Amino acid sequence: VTAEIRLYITEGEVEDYRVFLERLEQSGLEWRPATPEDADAVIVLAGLWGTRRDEILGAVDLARKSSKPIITVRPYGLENVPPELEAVSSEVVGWNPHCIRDALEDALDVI
Repeated sequence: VTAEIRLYITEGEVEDYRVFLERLEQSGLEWRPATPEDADAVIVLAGLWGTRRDEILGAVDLARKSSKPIITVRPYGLENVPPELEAVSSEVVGWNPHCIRDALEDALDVI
């Protein structure tokens, strides 16, 4: 069967970005790298907020014209996300397998 979903992740340089890729792999669910213009789920890491905030900003603008599928993932625990994401954010999760699953099936049921 081909139930894979269209996901997208931002580019980072911290080691948390790699550890995240491995976890998603252990998930087992099928996922494919879709462009940021036609993506169904955009998992953005809040760890690159004090580094590539100018880049993430763009991903948001484009997301404001595609259902705004922007999900914020808490940082490994170095700081705290500001009140500027929960405002234009559609879903927010942390380092959990069930949490990411709730925000995923959320993009499916579009009412």
